[PDB]
Amino acid sequence: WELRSASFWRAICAEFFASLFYVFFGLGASLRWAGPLHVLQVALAFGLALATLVQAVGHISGAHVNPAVTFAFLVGSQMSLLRAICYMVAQLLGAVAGAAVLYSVTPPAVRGNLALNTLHPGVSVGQATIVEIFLTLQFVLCIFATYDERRNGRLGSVALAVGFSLTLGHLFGMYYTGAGMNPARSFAPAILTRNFTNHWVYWVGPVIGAGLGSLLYDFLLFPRLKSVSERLSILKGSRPSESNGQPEVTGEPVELKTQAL
Amino acid sequence: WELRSASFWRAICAEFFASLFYVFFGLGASLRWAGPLHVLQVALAFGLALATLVQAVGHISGAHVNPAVTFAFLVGSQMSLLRAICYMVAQLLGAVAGAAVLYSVTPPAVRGNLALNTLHPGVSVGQATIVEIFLTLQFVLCIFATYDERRNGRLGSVALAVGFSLTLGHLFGMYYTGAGMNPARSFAPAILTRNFTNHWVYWVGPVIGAGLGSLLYDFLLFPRLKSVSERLSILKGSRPSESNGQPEVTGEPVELKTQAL
Amino acid sequence: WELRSASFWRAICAEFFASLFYVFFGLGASLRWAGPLHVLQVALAFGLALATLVQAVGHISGAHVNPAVTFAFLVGSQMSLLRAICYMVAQLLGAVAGAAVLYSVTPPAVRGNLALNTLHPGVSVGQATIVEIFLTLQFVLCIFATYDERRNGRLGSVALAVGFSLTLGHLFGMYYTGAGMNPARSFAPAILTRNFTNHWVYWVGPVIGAGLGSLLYDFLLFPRLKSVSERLSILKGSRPSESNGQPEVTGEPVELKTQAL
Amino acid sequence: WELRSASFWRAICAEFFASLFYVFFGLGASLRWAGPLHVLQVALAFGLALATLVQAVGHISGAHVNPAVTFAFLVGSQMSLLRAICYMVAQLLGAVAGAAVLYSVTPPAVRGNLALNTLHPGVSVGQATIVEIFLTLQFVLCIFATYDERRNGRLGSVALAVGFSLTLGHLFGMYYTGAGMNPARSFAPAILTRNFTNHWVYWVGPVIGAGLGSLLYDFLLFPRLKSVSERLSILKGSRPSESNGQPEVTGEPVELKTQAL
Repeated sequence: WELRSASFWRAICAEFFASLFYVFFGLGASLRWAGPLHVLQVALAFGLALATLVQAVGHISGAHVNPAVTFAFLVGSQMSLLRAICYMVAQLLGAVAGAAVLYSVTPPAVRGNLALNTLHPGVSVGQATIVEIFLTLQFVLCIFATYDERRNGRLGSVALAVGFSLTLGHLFGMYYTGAGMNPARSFAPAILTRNFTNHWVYWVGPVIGAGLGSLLYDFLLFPRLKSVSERLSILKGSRPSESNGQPEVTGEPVELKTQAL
Repeated sequence: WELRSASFWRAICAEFFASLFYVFFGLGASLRWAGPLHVLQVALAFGLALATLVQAVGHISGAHVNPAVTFAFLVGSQMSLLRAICYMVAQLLGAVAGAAVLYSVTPPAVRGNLALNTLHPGVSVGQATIVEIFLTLQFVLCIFATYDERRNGRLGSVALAVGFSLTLGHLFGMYYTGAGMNPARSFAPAILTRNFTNHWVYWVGPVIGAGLGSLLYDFLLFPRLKSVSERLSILKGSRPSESNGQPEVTGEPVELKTQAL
Repeated sequence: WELRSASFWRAICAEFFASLFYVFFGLGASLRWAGPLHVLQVALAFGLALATLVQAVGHISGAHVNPAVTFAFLVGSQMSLLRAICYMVAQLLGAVAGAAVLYSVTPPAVRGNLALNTLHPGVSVGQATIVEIFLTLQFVLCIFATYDERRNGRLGSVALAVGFSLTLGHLFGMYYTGAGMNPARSFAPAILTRNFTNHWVYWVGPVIGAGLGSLLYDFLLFPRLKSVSERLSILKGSRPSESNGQPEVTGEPVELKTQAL
Repeated sequence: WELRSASFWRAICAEFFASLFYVFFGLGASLRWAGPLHVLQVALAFGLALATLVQAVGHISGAHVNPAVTFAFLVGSQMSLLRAICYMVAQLLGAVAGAAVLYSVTPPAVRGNLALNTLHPGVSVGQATIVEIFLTLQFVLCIFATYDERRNGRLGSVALAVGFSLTLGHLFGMYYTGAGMNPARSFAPAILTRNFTNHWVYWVGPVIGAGLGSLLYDFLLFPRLKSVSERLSILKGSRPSESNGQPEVTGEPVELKTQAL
């Protein structure tokens, strides 16, 4: 995108529709009460909603459908600061819309608080934030590892892997925090029910967890060594042509710094 | 099929048997009452019935086993108007038979209304139609994306993806409309119980949803640009030989229109 | 096997251990009462036991672990009459052992009738046999289609496909017949509890269903055309060397019959 | 590792974090009571936790996250005595930490005994040990078969296969022993609750089962013939350079023993 990338705006639309669908189906399947089979069912719904959407638009935008996941990819230097923000914008509006459309087609009484992420009475906000961190951490770690082109021919469906990771996060987390693992998914129910009690947990946990996962993977487990050069050349895009010059100032690592950053 | 395509009639048989099996097992596993674990179980049964059948005959006919899905592929210009109708005919008779055979081997009292798709009292037919649309939309979107030859080597089983998409549709939709997502599957229980109350919902929602999914994908997310030429040459078949002429009137894009449509 | 096939006896051992494990875990997870979540759990246990075993020994023996499945492969002309019988022998003793070892480590009271396949009071033995036929039919059809080397690169795990097919059979069938789909699995509980009431259903249904699936696939859906020559040369083995002769009586389709069957 | 293997210490970190996550999520999802849906949920949680972690770090360390599994690979001669011990050390501390972090963020009353593996009153410790053996045996067998580079292109995700094998172990075993299948996972709850009643079962069963699986596979089902030479050269590492000599004492199988072990 400094020339004819409709395959940037298609991805933005992907993230928008996938987030609407993700939230619409995730929240919709969470309406009511109950954890025994309630948890299993909601865990599977979110997991399968993600696996479905990652198959649907994973090849088009990477299927982030999650600000925390996009953030993970930003600090991981795999997308530009521009795409990230557009992705999150699309995801936030996408979620709100799905939550909206969900509200419009769902009978009251069943609506409840639209599956608003909520902490368990006996769980402090600090504990809940650590939980949300671990949930998103294993989640992002699974995303990075499975999206990683440098590995496996025995991966199977990465869409399912990621989805089942989300399911795992719910199977464990719902009892604690209803499992947010996704700012956008927590936001949607929040802004429509005018209730931001403890909402900070659902942005901070996933974001930190997402950051730790990106870190844990890229800077330790399976390093994806990138020089500050490429890193910066990533959160800004524009690569690698357009410049002027027949031989062009580009060559010979002679300590002359780098012939411009 | 203007010469020796038994691999058109084999596919028709595939769609017929798969629809019988699909409906037979889906309806059969839905007999009774209950949603908590009822939903999880029925959602999985349909999902696994589809994943099973898509593995079984997906390579033979594409495993549509769903008029709405076939319709999706028609407006998507991936099959002829002839195949589509034959597919739907096979699917409708296939479903009815499965529902029939199901009735014949199932004890009354347990038969109920043969898992007839039904709306929830607090859900208007308009809301129910929007639900059925979203259900089929994410469903078809998953089918198009996963069937798309232009993508992934990390897809895993597309049969499972599609099946789990169907499961997702049920995990969410059953509470609202019992989740139709398939005219044929709704039809079968309908024509055998002589009850078409709200049946319009189960044809309109999936069909519109299927149409929106085909559109959303082909004309936006991952465009499959086809000229009106090929499009029309698709819903009619007959390609590309038989014509007469040594050099044959075929060549030079000189604005002469197209040397016949 | 008319020279140094330890890779025939390894497969026999595979079928023996897999059947012991299959029955041991399937029956073990079925002990108790309950269908709501009972069915879901037992359906998954068998399905995952199979998917596990098909991954474990599928490359070694094809992981039949089921007389009906082996029978399916026999009439399908994919194995010799010798292997089939040895397979079934291994599977029958394998099952009995697993059921045995299961009994030995399971507390009474919980033992019940060792998950003996049983018909539902309101289900006639004729209806139950048709159910068992459809269960095994979709099952075998999934096995043939997924084992078929002539297809898909988007199959994902065929072990899971097959396993989930088994799960589907249970999700539907357990309420009717407890879902046998496997003579050996029905036999084991039978011979150890000295109860063969309706046992005929559990041999006849799967066998006929297995036969119909093999047929439905090979002689209709995706034909695997084999001349009576190869067919017979299959249920007898011994191919294709050993004969004597420099030019050897083998050649020229001149209607001379076939230079010996 | 007698030169610059950070890709030995990265794997150790992998095993450490994966074990923390594995135990953290497995134990966390097991807190409470109930088996009907309790079992299904806990079986899935562990299974999906493993499938997730095997995707996450399977390409980095083989994702053992289980002393018994590592032991299996040791006697299977696929890792050095050095790696094995470091792996188990990382797994044991990893588990304890996860159990620790779990305790710190979980409300009391819900903490119980931190999902300590426990035998069923009517199950003798001898029976329980045989159960744990079969659980780990089918588990390890699935791991060996699916990790085996010498097979399948239809494997799908080996991470899911392995995970579902673990789920199967739980679906069956939880009623008997709560299903340990992993010393580290049993240890963590044990050392933090100061309760080692019957703990011997949870080391002995998996270890023996793991040993039998490694054996059953490597020395029978699909032999991986290795000469005592390579075997020993494996549990010690250091291969194959560093030696001195232009032609070097290496060659001609003339019965001279082997030119040094």
